[PDB]
Amino acid sequence: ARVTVQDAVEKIGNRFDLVLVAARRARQMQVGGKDPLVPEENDKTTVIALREIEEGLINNQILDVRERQEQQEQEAAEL
Amino acid sequence: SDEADEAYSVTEQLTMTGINRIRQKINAHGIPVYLCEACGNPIPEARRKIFPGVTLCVECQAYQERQRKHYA
Amino acid sequence: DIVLNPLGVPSRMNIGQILETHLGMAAKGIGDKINAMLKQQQEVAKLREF
Amino acid sequence: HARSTGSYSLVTQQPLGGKAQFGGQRFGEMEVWALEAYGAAYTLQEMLTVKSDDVNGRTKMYKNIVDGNHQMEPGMPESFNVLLKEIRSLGINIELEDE
Amino acid sequence: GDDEDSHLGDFIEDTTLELPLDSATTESLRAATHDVLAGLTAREAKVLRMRFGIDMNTDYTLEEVGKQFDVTRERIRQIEAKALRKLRHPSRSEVLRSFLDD
Amino acid sequence: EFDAIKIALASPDMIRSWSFGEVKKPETINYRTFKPERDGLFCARIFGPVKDYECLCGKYKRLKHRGVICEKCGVEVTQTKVRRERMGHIELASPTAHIWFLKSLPSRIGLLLDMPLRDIERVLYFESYVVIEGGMTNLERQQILTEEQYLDALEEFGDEFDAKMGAEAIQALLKSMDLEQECEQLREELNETNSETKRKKLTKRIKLLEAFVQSGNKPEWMILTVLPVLPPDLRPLVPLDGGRFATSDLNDLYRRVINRNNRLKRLLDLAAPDIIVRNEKRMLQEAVDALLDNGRRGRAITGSNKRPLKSLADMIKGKQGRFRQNLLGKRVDYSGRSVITVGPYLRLHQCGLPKKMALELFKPFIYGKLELRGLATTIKAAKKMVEREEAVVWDILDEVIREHPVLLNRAPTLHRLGIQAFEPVLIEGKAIQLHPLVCAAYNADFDGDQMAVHVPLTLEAQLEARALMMSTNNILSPANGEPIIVPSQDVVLGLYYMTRDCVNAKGEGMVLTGPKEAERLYRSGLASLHARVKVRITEYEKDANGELVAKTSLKDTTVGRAILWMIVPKGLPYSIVNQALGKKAISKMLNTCYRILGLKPTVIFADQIMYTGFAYAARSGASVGIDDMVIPEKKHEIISEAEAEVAEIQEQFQSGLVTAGERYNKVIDIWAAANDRVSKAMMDNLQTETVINRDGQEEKQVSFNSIYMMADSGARGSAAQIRQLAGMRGLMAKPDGSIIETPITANFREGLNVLQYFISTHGARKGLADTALKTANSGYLTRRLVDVAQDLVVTEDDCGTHEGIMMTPVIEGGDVKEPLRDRVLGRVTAEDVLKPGTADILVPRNTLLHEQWCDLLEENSVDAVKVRSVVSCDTDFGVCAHCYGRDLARGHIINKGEAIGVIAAQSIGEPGTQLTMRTFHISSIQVKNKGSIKLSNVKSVVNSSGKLVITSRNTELKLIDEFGRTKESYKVPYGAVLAKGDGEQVAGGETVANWDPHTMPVITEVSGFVRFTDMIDGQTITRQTDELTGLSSLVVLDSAERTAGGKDLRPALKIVDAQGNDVLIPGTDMPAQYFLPGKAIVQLEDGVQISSGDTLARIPQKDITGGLPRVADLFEARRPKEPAILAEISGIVSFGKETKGKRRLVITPVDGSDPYEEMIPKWRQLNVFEGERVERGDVISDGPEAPHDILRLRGVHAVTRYIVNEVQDVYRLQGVKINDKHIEVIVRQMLRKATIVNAGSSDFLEGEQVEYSRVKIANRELEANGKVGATYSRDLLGITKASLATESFISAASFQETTRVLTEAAVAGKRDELRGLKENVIVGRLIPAGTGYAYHQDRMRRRAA
Amino acid sequence: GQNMRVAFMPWNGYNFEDSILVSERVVQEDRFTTIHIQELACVSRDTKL
DNA sequence: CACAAATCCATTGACAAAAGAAGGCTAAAAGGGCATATTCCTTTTGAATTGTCCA
DNA sequence: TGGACAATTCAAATATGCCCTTTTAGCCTTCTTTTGTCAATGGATTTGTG
Ligand SMILES: [Mg+2]
Ligand SMILES: [Zn+2]
Ligand SMILES: [Zn+2]
Ligand SMILES: [Zn+2]
Repeated sequence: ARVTVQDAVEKIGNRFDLVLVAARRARQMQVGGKDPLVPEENDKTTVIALREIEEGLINNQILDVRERQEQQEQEAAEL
Repeated sequence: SDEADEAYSVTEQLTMTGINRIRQKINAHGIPVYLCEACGNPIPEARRKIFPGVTLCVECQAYQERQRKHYA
Repeated sequence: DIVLNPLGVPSRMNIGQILETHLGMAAKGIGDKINAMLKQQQEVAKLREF
Repeated sequence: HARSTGSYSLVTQQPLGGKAQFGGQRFGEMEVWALEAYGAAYTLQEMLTVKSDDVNGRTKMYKNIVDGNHQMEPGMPESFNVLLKEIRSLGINIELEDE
Repeated sequence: GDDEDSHLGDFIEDTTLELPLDSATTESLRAATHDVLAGLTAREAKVLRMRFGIDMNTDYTLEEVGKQFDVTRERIRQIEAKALRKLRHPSRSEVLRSFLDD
Repeated sequence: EFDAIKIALASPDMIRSWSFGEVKKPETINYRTFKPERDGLFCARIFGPVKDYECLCGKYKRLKHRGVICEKCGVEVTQTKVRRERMGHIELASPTAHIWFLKSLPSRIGLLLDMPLRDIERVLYFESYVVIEGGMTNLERQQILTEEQYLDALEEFGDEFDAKMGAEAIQALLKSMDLEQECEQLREELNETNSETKRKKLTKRIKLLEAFVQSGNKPEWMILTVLPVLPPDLRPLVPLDGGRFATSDLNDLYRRVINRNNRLKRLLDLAAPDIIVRNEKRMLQEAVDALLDNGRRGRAITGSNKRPLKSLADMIKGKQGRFRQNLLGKRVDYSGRSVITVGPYLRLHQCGLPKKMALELFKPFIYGKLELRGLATTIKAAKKMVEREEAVVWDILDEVIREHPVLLNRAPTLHRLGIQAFEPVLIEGKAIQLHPLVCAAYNADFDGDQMAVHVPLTLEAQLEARALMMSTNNILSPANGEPIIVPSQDVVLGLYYMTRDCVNAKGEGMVLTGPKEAERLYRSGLASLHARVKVRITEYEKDANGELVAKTSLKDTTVGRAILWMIVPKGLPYSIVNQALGKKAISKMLNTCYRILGLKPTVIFADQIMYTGFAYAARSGASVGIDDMVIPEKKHEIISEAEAEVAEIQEQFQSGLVTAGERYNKVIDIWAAANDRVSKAMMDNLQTETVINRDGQEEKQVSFNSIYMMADSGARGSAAQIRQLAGMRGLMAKPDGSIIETPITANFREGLNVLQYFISTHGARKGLADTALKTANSGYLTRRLVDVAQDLVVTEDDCGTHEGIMMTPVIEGGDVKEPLRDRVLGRVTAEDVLKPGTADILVPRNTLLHEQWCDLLEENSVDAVKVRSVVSCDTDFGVCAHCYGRDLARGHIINKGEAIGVIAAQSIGEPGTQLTMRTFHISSIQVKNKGSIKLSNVKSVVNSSGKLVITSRNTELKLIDEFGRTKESYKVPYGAVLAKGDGEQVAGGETVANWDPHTMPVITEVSGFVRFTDMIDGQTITRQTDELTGLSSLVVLDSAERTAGGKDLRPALKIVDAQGNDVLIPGTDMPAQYFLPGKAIVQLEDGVQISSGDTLARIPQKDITGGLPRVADLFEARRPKEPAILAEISGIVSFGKETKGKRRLVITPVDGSDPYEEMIPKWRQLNVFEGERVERGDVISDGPEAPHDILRLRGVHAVTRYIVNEVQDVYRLQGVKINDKHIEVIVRQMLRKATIVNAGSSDFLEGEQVEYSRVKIANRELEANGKVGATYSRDLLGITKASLATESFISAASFQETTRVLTEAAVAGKRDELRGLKENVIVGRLIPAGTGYAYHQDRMRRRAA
Repeated sequence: GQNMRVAFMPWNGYNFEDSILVSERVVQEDRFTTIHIQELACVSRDTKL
């Protein structure tokens, strides 16, 4: 269980962008097979997204950077 | 909360305020009045000694209480 | 057999619940006083006296 | 009592009454304002589209949930289309505009 | 007169709509049928898709089915016989009989 | 998919455009083959198939022919879900008026024709012919013409009349109306004909014509020519098992319409006479109107049973309608409910959910998880598995419950804390174990209260549960930042009893190596749980900027305080637990833990403070027993003395010294006093009664009496409810409120005779009958609030305005009743705060006032801070972050998106539960100007000071000038020293009024000697002295403290002569001695001689109604019954035509257009004269001012501070608390419309009502240009009336009267670009508030780009 | 009802607001276990097919 | 490295069942027409309008 | 002439002729086309084998 999320609301301000960033990160870790950047221990996708937030490495601008790099390297074999 | 417990507070409110009305209807400070402000008869010693400050004699007060009995 | 909560008896005003608890204890005490007489063959000449 | 999915009402495709016919729980007005108080918009959105009344959303959320993908393409709650037809069966033309 | 104000209409359910378990059943049925007809023969699995309602508009009579290969319909029914042959032994049919419950 | 909701009338070609056929027969089904019989109201040909992809007769039944129409019966083969979308239409043989546009608020058919509605209802019922531009040689169009003068006209003009009747009349009339030339002539001849009601009614009608031409409608479209029929599955004809059928009443009303229509078609075909046919059309009218709405017109058609029919308008309108009962308030899958139990072991962030509920709630989850785990091949096999409940499913379940929170919600969701996301713990049994700390937030006790579980399915719903609605993030109420996790009843008693102190218990006097040694002593029986010991404790304090510095010392504490100190975290001081720790002290402990240490440490400390309380209450053995409610000893003597007083007053009533009413009032007062004495006697006897042995001889201490322990700790009870077990339960109040004059002198430990009990049952039933009725008044003030404040949302960061309400502490005569700290805590300063010498700024402008800033402010003790307000905010369409303030469920500033409107509505609605349901109630004069001195009702005399002293009480001092009029007038208090006298004309500076107010005078009447009669020291008076002057002072020993020796005797100073006989009073045959009220210190002692006017002694010396409706009374903005009139304009006032029915009154400025006139009705008192140069927005008379004039005269910062205060008062009265962030947000939505006073240069008329945000953004662009803006006057509305006028119509139609919010919106062609929370909730898309705010923004940016 | 040996005291919060802390002796001794009865009907109707 | 022999790929014929259309049988269901006279039904609350005063 | 005063109106918390005919959709059954189960017939490709 994870009791609080008050650390994320400082890492991703405003506490609503936290929910949106975590929604997208969990869906990205559960729909498209992606490696959690954090040791999973029997824990659902939502909490793993939160823990990734608290390590300061989700940070929606970060997710957008990484997904643009994905689009590029996905369009690298785009010919 | 249990509805007997909201009901209790409602009841003690419903009587505390009524009691404060009926207890404020009685005066004790000294503004010594010696003649019925409605008629002019002298307010006696027993009457003015039961309530220091009664602005009116007994019979005029009863008439007033009746006029209030009809609310207007 | 049950563990009620004493915080209900003052705020609620049912103190008759506490009086019934006391009287029920005493009534059952006379009960177990007989029962420890009926259970050792105690000579009903004494049972009437109690 | 607990219900995941079951029967549904006739005109308004909604769940049924409580524990006699396996009915769902009401999400009244006050219980919507509570979720509006927080920012809980996807909770509220799903609780009045997918869990409740939208039909396509109803049965696609089920498949995406048993296929592990927690996500809904909600759609349009059937009670609103019922109300659209009801207002419209007066002389009132109440459209929905361009997308 | 047994709630706050509830009418007789709140209790009439819609016996037309699917069971949400049932549509998921049907979709997994489609997935299983794709699984089986993907591994089967070219001609055999093809005529099987062509003679039933498999992922297309409604079926054709055995003549209208076999016409695309031009073979006389004894040919196509003779090949669906060995189709059921391949589908008989439980190397391709355990999941399919999984749907068939009793 | 869609962007807005346009609405309008529907043209008959439009209504044909919707249909797929035309209903003709009135038949529905076939009674033997339940196919729908063509072509009635259920008909496969017109309304599509019945069974999926299948003609009716079965010619086609395949997806092959999908799209084909069966040649046999013409039924299209498609889905049967199309039965809910296709419509028909009944080609009426007779035009018929839509009842909505006829019998409504204003009759839209009427004033669009400006024909009185009675005339229309007559011309429609065929009562009268009416001309429709026949020929205007003799007659005009609207002239209603009955049969006699009509046949006259047929004589007069056989032709050129055309005299139509019924609905055909009104349709031909509307087609004959022009709207361009009509609106031109109306506006122009209302400018030419300028009167007061005339031009305003004309401007309403002209606005109607304007709207009609602006939109796309046509006037005749209100008269139906084609009537559409609902699809067949929105009015089902379902079979009930048993041959019965269930039918919508639309099937009945449509069938009635079709019967009447077919009969009329036959009639018109058959050439029936006048009466049969006209009655027929008049009767088809009735069926159309009923099918549109039943009882809006004269009669309500009832059906089979005598209840009335639920027609089309009632399917939308009302709590049983589509909007209220279905669109916002749907039922929900994935949910259940169950009884709740305690579960004292759960962490603050979890709830015990039973296995049998978690297994039926989470079925899809487990099905997918098993198909993944390979434990089941299919979903059917997985269904069988989870149905037979093998062990694998009980492990797959808790695998799916791993991080999945469920929402728990209790019955009346009052505020947002009524729904909270917990994390399940699988439980055997059937009740939902719910934490003890959230029972307060839910308002849940365990008397069988059933709570309800919902499941968040979508991943972002789970993240909103975990990240916003989780229980460990809601530990502060939003209505005020204080915690909501306060330990309630067992925890508080446990902590209290633990952290208390005996005087000589076991182990007293030891010195301990810290707290662990104290605990090892308590669990070993050496020390007592409360035992004064010197323990060394180590407190860490964050003196540094985030550094915990330790400090260790020897504290004089008890074993309990040390044992409980190891549950406190580091940053706290040890002075937080050195006390008995009541519930107030505990809540302060937790609150400052929150403030200093954050949220995670406090969310730990909140349940460690609970586990230890529960444990050390279990250890306490605290019970309650019939020897614990101890009856005082002064009870029987007390009620004896009181009953004797009652007897003597009764006898005096027998003599005729008092009236019945007054003896009753005295009896009530003396019994009330005796009940006060008894409660104080039992309290003083009970609280301290534990006297003990020191080591040592003897001592006294606060008692360990259990009924007092649970009451002093605030855990449960009070000094009042304990009074009814030991003291006496006072005088019982009848349901009217008139108290009964016989008390219940007994208590609950002693019995009660039958009449003493039957008497008390009166109020006991009134109170219960009221709290049982108060349910549906509290949840209705809150609905009004959340609809007026639905569409408000913090939608920017800083408007950048410099304006805010100047918060000063709300003092009432002395120390503040609410300090500046909590009245400015959290709101942001709108100006720099300067030190009281204005040297330099304590705090800069854009400064969120924390606890620390607020106390740095208060230490320098400022009294006025200009903070920003939502009311004076500046954002267009919303509210900026700073102007709202700090948050309250989160410590920090509010995040853009927080739907503060609903938060405010609920913060003001749920404390309404605690408010009452019905209403209830509770140093001289300095002359200014010229004039002579005049008075009346005066009765004075000259004193030994030589002055004039009025013995009278009500006498007034007027300043009358030589003209004879009043120039000044001031109340003259009792016993005033008038330095000047009567009549002498006085100028400024001559204060004829002076006194000493705080000493209530006891001034003399006669002139003679002084003595003391019935005056005794120790019994009736005190032999006191003050050393300031050293001369002894006589204070009457007041009855509340005086001895019972002379308790019934009356001290007094008697006036005598030197010879020793009494000095009578003028005209009274009784002596002149003044009995002295207690606390009157008499200056003059024996032997002295004084004349009149001598103050012989010194005496030491508001009705706020408080019901809940007083809140809704204020929020509705109601004008009171004696509203104080305001000086509408600055400048001097002057009288006019006195009593022109009422008196005339006029205020003329120093320079401006002076003649402002005012009808001041003479029966009411005035407080202005003919020479007062009064200032604007100020009273002339007095009384409850209406809020309109406040906003209109003084300023929008004066309407708020009026509303914000007068409703705060109603909350502090009953003892509630809110933040005034929550009323200023409802004030903003109320005053949210402005009336244009000047068209200016922008596109508004001279008396139009537009939203302030609309009139502001438009002109602000223009003053940004070279052009001018407009000048407006801000209007004001009630929380109901201000909400019915909203931009959206779907937003208004949902809340209040639906048939009017809709029907007006139709003629207006009004569109709806549905932005706002309610409109989006209706249409099943995301909110614009929270996690939906951002999504609505990009959609708002890809809109318009 | 049944009379049982109540004892008024706070016991580890398992009787917190209005809860009750029943012993397992009261379950073993079959004190409060009561019998309920249910009619369930099954009707043989005459469908139109 | 070649001569010979067993199982599949196609038919083909008969023929058997089945349903699609057809022709008749039959209950249902809708018309159609009535001739002593008889001629009228079965709370309280707030406010926005609208007839009725009043200065 | 024009502006207060006071009622009206509306939304919010079980049972009453009938004789006969005629034509229509429902159905009922049987042919006939239309498909589909079985009984054999030659021929590549494969395996048999020295
Ligand atoms: Mg309850
Ligand atoms: Zn008198
Ligand atoms: Zn058909
Ligand atoms: Zn602002």
